[PDB]
Amino acid sequence: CVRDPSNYRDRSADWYAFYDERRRKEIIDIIDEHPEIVEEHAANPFGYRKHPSPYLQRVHNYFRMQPTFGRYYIYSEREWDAYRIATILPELGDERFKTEEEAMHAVFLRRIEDVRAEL
Amino acid sequence: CVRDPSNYRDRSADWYAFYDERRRKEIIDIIDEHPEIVEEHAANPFGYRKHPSPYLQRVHNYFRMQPTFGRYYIYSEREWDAYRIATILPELGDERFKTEEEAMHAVFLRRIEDVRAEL
Amino acid sequence: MKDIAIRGYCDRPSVATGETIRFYVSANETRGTFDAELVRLIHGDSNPAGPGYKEEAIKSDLEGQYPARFQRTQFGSYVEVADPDAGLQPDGAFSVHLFLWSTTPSRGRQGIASRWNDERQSGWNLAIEDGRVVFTIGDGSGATSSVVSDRPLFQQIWYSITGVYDPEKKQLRLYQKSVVNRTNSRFGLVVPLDSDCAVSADATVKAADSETSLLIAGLGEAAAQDGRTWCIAHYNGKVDAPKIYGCALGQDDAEKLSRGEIVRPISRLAHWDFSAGIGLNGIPTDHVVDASGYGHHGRCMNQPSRGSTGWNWDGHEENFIHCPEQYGALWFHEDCLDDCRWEKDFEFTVPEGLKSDFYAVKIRYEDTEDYIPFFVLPPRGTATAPILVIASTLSYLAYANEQIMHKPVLNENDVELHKNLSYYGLSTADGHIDGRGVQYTSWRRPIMNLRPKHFGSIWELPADLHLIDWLNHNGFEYDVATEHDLNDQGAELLRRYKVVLTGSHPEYQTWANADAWEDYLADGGRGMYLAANGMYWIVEVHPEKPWVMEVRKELGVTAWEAPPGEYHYSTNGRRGGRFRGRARATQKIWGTGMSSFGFDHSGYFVQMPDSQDERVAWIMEGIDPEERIGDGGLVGGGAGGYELDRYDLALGTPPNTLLLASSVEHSVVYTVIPDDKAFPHPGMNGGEHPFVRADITYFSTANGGGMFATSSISWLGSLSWNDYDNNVSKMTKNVLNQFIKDEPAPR
Amino acid sequence: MKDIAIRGYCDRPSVATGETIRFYVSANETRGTFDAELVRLIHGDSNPAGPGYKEEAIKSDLEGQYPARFQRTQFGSYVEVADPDAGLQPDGAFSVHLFLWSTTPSRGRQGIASRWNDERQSGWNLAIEDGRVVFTIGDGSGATSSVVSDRPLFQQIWYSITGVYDPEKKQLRLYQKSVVNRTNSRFGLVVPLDSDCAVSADATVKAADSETSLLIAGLGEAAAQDGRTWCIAHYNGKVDAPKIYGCALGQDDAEKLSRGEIVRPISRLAHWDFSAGIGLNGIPTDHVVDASGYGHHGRCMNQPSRGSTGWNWDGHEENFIHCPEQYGALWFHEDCLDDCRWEKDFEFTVPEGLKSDFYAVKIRYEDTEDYIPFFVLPPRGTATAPILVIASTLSYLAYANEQIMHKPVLNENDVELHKNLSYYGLSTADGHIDGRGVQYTSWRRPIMNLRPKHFGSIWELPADLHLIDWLNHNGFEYDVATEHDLNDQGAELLRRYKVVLTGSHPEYQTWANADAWEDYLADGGRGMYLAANGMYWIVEVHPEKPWVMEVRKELGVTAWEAPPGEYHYSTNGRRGGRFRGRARATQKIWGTGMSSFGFDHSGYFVQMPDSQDERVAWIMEGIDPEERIGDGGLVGGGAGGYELDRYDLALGTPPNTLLLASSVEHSVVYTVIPDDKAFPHPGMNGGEHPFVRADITYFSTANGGGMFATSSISWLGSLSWNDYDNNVSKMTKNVLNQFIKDEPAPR
Amino acid sequence: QIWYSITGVYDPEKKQLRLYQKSVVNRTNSRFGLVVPLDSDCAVSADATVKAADSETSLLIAGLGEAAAQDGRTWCIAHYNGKVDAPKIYGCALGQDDAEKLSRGEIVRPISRLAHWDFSAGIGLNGIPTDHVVDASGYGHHGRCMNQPSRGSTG
Repeated sequence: CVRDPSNYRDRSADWYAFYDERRRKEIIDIIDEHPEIVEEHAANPFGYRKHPSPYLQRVHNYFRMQPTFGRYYIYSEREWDAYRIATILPELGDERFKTEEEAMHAVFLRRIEDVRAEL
Repeated sequence: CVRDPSNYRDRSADWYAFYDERRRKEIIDIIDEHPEIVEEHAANPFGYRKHPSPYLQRVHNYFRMQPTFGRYYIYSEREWDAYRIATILPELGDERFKTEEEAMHAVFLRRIEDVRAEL
Repeated sequence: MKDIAIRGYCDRPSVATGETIRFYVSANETRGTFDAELVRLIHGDSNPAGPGYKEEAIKSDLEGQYPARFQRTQFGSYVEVADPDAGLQPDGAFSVHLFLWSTTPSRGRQGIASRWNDERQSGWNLAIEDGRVVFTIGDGSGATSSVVSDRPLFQQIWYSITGVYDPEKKQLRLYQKSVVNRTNSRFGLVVPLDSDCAVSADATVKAADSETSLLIAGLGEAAAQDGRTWCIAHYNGKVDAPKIYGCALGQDDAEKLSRGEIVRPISRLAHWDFSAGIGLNGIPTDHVVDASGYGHHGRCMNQPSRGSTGWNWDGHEENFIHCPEQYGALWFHEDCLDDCRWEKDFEFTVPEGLKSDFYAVKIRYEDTEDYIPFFVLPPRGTATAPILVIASTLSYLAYANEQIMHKPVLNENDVELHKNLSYYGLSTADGHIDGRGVQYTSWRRPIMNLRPKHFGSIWELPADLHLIDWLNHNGFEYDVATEHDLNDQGAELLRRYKVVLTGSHPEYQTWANADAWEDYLADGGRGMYLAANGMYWIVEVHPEKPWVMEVRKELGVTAWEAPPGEYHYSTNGRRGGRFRGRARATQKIWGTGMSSFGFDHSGYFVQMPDSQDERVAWIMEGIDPEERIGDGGLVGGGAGGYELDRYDLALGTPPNTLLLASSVEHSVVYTVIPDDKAFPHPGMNGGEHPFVRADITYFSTANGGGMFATSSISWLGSLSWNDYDNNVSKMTKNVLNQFIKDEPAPR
Repeated sequence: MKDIAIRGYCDRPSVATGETIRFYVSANETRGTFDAELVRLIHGDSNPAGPGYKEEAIKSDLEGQYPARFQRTQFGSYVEVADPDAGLQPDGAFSVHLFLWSTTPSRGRQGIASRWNDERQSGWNLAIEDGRVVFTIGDGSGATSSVVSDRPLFQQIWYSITGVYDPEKKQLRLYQKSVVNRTNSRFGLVVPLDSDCAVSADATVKAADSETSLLIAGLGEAAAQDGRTWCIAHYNGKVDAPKIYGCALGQDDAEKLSRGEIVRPISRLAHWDFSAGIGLNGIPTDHVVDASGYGHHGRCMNQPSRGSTGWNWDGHEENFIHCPEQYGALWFHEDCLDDCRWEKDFEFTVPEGLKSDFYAVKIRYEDTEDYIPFFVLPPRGTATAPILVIASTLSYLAYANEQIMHKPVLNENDVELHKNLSYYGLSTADGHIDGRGVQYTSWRRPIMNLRPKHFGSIWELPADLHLIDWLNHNGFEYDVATEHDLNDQGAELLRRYKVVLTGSHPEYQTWANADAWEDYLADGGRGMYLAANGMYWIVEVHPEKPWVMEVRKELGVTAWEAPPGEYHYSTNGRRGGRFRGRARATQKIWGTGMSSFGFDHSGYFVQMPDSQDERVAWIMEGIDPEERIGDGGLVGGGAGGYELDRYDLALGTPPNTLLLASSVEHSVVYTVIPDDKAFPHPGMNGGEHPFVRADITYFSTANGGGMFATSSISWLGSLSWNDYDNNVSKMTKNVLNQFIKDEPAPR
Repeated sequence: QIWYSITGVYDPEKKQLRLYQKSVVNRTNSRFGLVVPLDSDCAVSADATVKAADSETSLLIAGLGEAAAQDGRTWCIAHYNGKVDAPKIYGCALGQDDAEKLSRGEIVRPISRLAHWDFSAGIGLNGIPTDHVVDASGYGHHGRCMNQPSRGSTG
């Protein structure tokens, strides 16, 4: 019989761990075998009038759907004319960015460092 | 007064003509810059255990949704051991193929001939 | 090409012992004879990498020679009103009023309401020809008399059309008025729509007796021979409550009919109310009530769409059993078929000594060889084996005569579906020429994609012959039921068996079948789900016609979507979309449910950390724990492929369920189903999302029971790989040697 | 970082002349005062590439200093029963029964039903702590007496719970029983569920008077001051028909209650039927009826979900107005807010000479500037301009307090939504802690993403201030109405004006607004649809509380999906999902409707061959035929962006529609919306599928009027680019100078 | 025994009282029917010389208050005799067109209500066995039937 709700867990989390392991290996192999997408994202993070490469688009598809995607915001105030990187009260960073394209490329580099540090 | 149905046509067909124009130009440029996709598709047309290139998948996404996709069926009967390629009664072809991978690659070549032979 | 020259079907899918089946066969032309005998299907797939075709001919009373003949098929929907007395052919003045909603207004000549003869042009009709509404009378001498409208018809716009005949001034008259409101038509009230006319012409002849029935949505071909009238020119679109008066009308009375007011009730001759009979359980009938009290009752032929939106529909009620006065329309497609109405050629009564298995009838013409599959049950109330194999016949009717060339590898059976559409009918995954999906499908027609002979897409019944051949090659003794039988009986059918296997693609189930499965598993039952996409669409069998199925779809893994007011079924009033939207998802019963679909090739399974559990070492016994479960096979090239089911606790997987393996190496072509998307972002694909996977599960139920699910279509295509020496057959053999024992199922 | 120290809200969105708006302000702590002054808003976007922030001060009777004070906000759905005479505290034995469905049974301590004081432990309560059901009484001197269940609760399972107090044996009892069927719970009847107990403890104290109100889904904080009982321990999940008896029940009585039978109907003290008052107009009221005749009528606070699936819901009916005996539950989230109930600080009567425009009350605290937006109408029945601008306030309530960090650039008003959730509430685009999305939203709370200041998307009020700034930079004279005023007044509001402009994102409409737009354009009316996603979701304004909006979404462009039996609105018993599924698509009224969406940047418009037509030579008057339209702007750097509409005759685009331009260069991140997908397959993205486009259209209605549709959001954002000299501004100005003439709009 | 619609409007911005009156007879609800030539409609006005001050009493339907509320009890004196269907107070002055739309049962200006007692809120499948009169404006000004008026009467 079934009587206590703490004896039973979500057994799909084992597969989420497995999927995340193989997924991180694939993404760091994409980053290492193609070192031009980092400069491609530095030149234009929004893809304004130049849509991203398929490998850069695959890296963007990997980052934008994590449960750990919900870190690294770009904080501002109405009286700064600058951009700082919030990190999850949140705890801001230190280096300032005069445009938000520099802030987005900083967040992208910091996410590449985060996916390298977890392997 | 809107009184006669023949006075009015579906005016989105002009945009479909414009769209098919630009899309055919982009696909023939993608083929003429990366000619190895035909070698890859002759290697393994189903993508079995080797998933296709992003450009080859883009070519397949262009081919699998045109109104002209409804041509080119592969036809066979129970006592042939041969694969013939129909063309819309259907117009059966001449060349015989002993697997359907050869027939699919011939269909893919003939669709490249069709997209070149229009503009 | 090879020209298929013989066809056929059965009256009913399953036949027990002692009761009689009938076989209805037609040929291309009446000459010669055809041979016939009984076979027993063992394997169907003639893939050279596999076991190939297998059968076993049975001596019975069935065989012999029978004369071949051509049998004409009525094709298309209509309402037939029988009138032997010519009461609906008036002597003097008469009027005809109906509401009209045309979907193909320019597709040939279309008759709306006629008591007409077209051999000799006699009677009267109210037809659409050259895009205009034309009210013609005739007398049989060839000389007709027409009145033709000025304004043509728009597509899918409700009109009110009155045809008036007046001998006192020797004049025909025709009225026409658009009755659009905010909701019922193609476009709305913002248009400057001028489509109203009131024209007339002189009448030179008299409307004589046509010697036919009265038809709605059609003309009559010739005189009524043996009490049967052949409909020819089929209308396409809704018709809401037609009526005949016995006097000539005026423009003011046509104006008042165009507001739905019944003018002159005592002067009616007939008035068919298409919404008379709608109770709290739909309208499960074919009987069309004469609402004028004269007894001119109708009869729906070839299944038009009951329970459709009428002319006065505003979207305050979207359920027709609670607002029946806004739902009096029938759709009348030109290409429906619920029964071929053929004449019998030969019958067959199942003897006492005949094993329950898949059978067929091998018809042999001159140069053509055809099969008619039917099933044989055990005797009523008994069981001859512990293993029951349900043959998923509702999903056989789902993809019955599924046409791709009309809409990829093709045989000579698909070019016959293209070349003779009027003999074969359509599938529920098809679409009508109106642009609407097919709701009603039928068994009493030749289903050409059901025959066992002939990578990317293997048909339904050979995919069950996979499991049948696997059970025959091993030592397992089995019975066979159908989903129609499980609908008819319930869990009383299932409780006579120790374990119940499920077919290759059990996609369309009735509500009562799901209740029977939950009642069977709930008390000591055992079951295997060796498939995927397994309880997706709600389906109801028609109560009067048990060979006709119904499904009305919505946004899911669908070929089409139902129009806005028309989601509730006509055979019962209940909602019936997909099972997941009714809080009855597949995970609540079987453990897994639909997650992703694709169409190129298959993948293999990788063992999860619950494979090494000591509770379920009895499943993964003769399998090294570093292997790949199911790589290579006859469908796709792997076990987990082409449609996938996943474990999910939020949809209702039992909390004690184990997750034994999972499928990997799926292409980017495997998309995530529309049921799991909130905002579609890119990367909703296989290899880029955590929902594209299969999941092999197990959970125990009460009173010593269990359930084992493998969550893939191509699991059964891997059983006969490497000459029955692989991991798929060893796993299925472990669980099937466990479930038929007499100890309770393990926890 | 920056510490937001001052808040506030209006009691109503729009105010005509001669009537009073009240402003309800609060600060973090009670010290000092605050300034206030009225301004007129002109341009909101403080982007340095645009015009910059623009306001205008008004000498009114409002400015001065007012005392700052902190005001506590009640937060969470519950049901409060006023009991002054302490009738629901029996002097002897009593018993409590209720049905239970819990979403978060392990999130702290959660009170279910109670007449309890928490500062001093007095009264009785039925609660959830440690995942178990605990029934506790207390005397007031700190000493309690509890009885605790044995089996803990499962998540989202219907339980029947009977708390029993019995002084004659000095014994507390508690009977717990699970009442799952096939459809109402998280999992089905296939589980061997053992979640039943019957326990007992020792009542050592006597239950005293808590001097509070009886609460469902909550414990009372302290004693009742000014008749208000503060609620602390909120519950998360459905409660179905609670009842209090005046006698100690037995196990047989608990067994008969668990089947739905009312035992001892004269021994009841109170019985709250939550399904009492469900007619064919829904249940648009907060009055919880005492169904036993004692006058213990409750009152829903902070709007729990009326009309939710009960314990006895088999899915034979899904519309709750036709089966009210199976819809007696209320959801009770812990984080709802429909009114802050704050005490007034100051009010403002609108004087005579005050132009109808957008206004705001600028509150100046110590180092924090705050705004409170509201709208001023023309006087009732008067039209002081030939142009009307519809502020899309229903979509302002949709995206009100749209929390992202709780769910990418952030300002200081987003981290304060995250840090203080109890002061602000949630948005319909968000979801609750239970997993169900937020349905009800409200004006009477501080909406923090509505303040006008601060490359991606912009909040909805500065996106309309773009249009306000463009009208003020030219010489056009306009009025301002809101969608609440359109809802209240109908097409009588619209018939006073020549041309009516629509706001930047009018996504959520009511049905009455759609009827007003159709009746206005049908009879000589003119409009501009300067936006996209135009009429997608159906909103109904609550009839008792006109500040409360309701939406129950479904599949489509959503963020959350409604649970299976709960699609129908409670403010009116109607279906109300998206407009397109009610046969009222956006193309049928405004010519174009939703086709695609995405989030990176914008494109530009390429002209179609109907630009060179001479019927539309008045539109393209100063534009060379080789130019781009909107290539560069404030929103994405283009005019066609972020959400796109298209031309479609099948959905109801009027036939005489011309197609002026169309948008290109959309990335692969722009997906096709799920309404257009039959089978999802790869290539359903922007630049790879034809449906991803914007379409500038124009059709002419009857009696000299028409409609112009730009079909993109960023069209208004690209009006001030290159200092008002671009193709977008000249095209908008050409069409607007044509519409405000006295000649009929051309054909 | 003739159904009227009566609107009383106070306007300080013009220092003016106003009163509207309109008969709403249909075929069935009144003493006589639609065959009469009934002219009983008016729209008059006067001068507001004073200000409406606090009465320190309860609000009554069908009655006046006698003196100030002593021990929380207000003594009703001048009793009306006849039906009263759903009274409501707005917080703003109305016009003749808005009184015309109230006289068709359309609730005008829903956000500007102060109170709106719906005498038919509570009617289930077992009658209305209560004395509690629901404020249908959502402000909490709930009523209390005193000395048993006839519930469930024709509107």
